[PDB]
Amino acid sequence: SKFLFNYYLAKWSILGDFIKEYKDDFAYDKTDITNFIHIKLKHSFSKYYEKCENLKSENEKDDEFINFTFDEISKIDKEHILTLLFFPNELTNWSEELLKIYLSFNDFRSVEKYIGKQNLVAVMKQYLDISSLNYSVELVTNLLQRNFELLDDTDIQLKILETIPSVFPVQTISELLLKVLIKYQEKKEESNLRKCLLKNQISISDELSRNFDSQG
Amino acid sequence: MIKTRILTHLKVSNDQLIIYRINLVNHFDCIMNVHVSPMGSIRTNFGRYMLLDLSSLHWINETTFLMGIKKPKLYRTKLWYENKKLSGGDGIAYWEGSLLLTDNILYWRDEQFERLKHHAIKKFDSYNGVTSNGIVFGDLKFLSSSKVLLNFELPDKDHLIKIVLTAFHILLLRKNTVTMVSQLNNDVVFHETIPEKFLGLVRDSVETFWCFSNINVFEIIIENEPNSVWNLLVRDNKFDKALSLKGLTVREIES
Amino acid sequence: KLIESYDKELKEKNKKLKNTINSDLDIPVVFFKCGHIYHQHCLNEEEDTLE
Repeated sequence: SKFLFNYYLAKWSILGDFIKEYKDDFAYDKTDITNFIHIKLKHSFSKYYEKCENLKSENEKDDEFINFTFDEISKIDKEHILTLLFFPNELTNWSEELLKIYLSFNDFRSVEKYIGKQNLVAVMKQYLDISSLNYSVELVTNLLQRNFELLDDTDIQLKILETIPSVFPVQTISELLLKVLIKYQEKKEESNLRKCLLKNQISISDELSRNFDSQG
Repeated sequence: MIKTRILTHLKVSNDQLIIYRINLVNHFDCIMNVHVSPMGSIRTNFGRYMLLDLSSLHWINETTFLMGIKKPKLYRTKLWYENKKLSGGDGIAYWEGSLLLTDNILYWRDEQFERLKHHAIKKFDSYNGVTSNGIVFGDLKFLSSSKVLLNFELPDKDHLIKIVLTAFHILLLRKNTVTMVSQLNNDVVFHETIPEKFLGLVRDSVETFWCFSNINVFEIIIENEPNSVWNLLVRDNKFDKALSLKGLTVREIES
Repeated sequence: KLIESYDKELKEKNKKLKNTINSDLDIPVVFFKCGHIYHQHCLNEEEDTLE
């Protein structure tokens, strides 16, 4: 049973070239990392994996066999890349870890999937190394606009604004600056309105106390 | 507060009484039992009714009626069922597309009690749609939700009971110990003394209560019933029924 | 600063209102807020007359 799968499991040169070719492109919304891998595989091996995938498809409930296959893939790792072929959507078979490979060259989808409150400025700094005349600025603007709700801390916002490029046209960042200013003004107005409502409630309570004092 | 201020057979259907007559002093032609349909405007001592041993009577509609013999065929004719018998003459409730009964009880979507050779006559009588150890109150508007009130908890032969189930409270006879008790609060609202054999007491189908007696007929009237239950209904989980209450304070309704 | 002031002000106001309500012609009723007071159960409440 599993012995044939182990033999199938028992049964990384162009991967680097493919990774470099993918990293050559610098599009903000290009094909996903999994999509790029699938396209490269279609251009290209996986038939033996497909034979294993047929067993893997029949192993939809074999948790022990799934763990054994994941361990074998880890032991049969090819440039720490080929495992993605064996685990297209099985990252938990064997999150704080995909950024080593997914975020290595370029993955906007993986960046959004593994985004968070922390480890945000570092991602922007790493992406800023594109050194493009304007494509880097466009990519940075797209990344900021895609997850604009992620940044919700004053210190984080100040840190993000500090590391803005110093040779970029104001038109590109004008929309982001206007949105940030509008959000800050709206928050200040909401706080002022809440304070005014609280003051009105306190005045109502004081009026009730004064009426009670008048009541005897 | 709520204000209160108080023969072969008698009946009351719609602003009428029933050989003198009342219009609301003509004498009709000159009888064992009587039965009046919902219309305001019936077997004599001959065992028939010119145009049986059925110890049941309940007007199903403005013209229909239901009856059955103690020894069960229950024509409505429209028979319902027939099983067992009884040494005397009970629960024949059937309305709003449902039926009910009082010693066995069968669920009809579409328990033991005291009795004797001459058992109780009108223990089960509720309008608007028992036992020596207590009484059971139940409205189909079921068995699990049915409650019970112990007879020992009631105030005070020995006050022979004879039923008045109003929307707000429930009233019994208990010979001269007639009392009113809240249908939900399980508290006795008040009590009355009736002085002298009593023929029986009936409630107006269209809102009142009249007591017929050979010595002298009487009546029972209450006031401010909805106002008193307004706070109790407000202090309860149910609000939809309380919201349907009318004749109350405008501000309280808004409140 | 506004939030810090508002939180304390709201807490103090709620405490004062609760104390005043617990502290208290004594039937439950809402007195007129322009110099009048009467018992609601004394038929004052819901006088109709289009208010």
